[PDB]
Amino acid sequence: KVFGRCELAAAMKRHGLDNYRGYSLGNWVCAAKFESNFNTQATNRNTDGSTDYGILQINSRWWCNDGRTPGSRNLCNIPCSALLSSDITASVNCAKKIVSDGNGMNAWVAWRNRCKGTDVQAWIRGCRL
Ligand SMILES: [Cl-]
Repeated sequence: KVFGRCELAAAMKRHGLDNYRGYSLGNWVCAAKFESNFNTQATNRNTDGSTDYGILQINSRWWCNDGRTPGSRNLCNIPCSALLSSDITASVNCAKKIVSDGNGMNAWVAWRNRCKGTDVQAWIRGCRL
């Protein structure tokens, strides 16, 4: 599923991401835009052989099991394919664990490089929330 901008914002808000650990909703929508272009089916392979999955590009090196990243962890306790669902519940619940781990949203490279320190409220402007 390729989300619309406001559609995703409303889904994220419903799942408790707005101001989660101090990160306003705009931060999450911006991250998803630049990580996956709002596409739940996005995958990208990393140099180390791990793979990033889904709308928030969660990495199989630490967070999910894909059966092909030897010596990796599965901290969210889910198969990586669960992160590709049109239902964002699994991605959100795992993201909540990631952002709580001490490094905040800096875990997401595209957030650090393209959202951090910008006017992120622009990403939810005009949305019925
Ligand atoms: Cl933080």
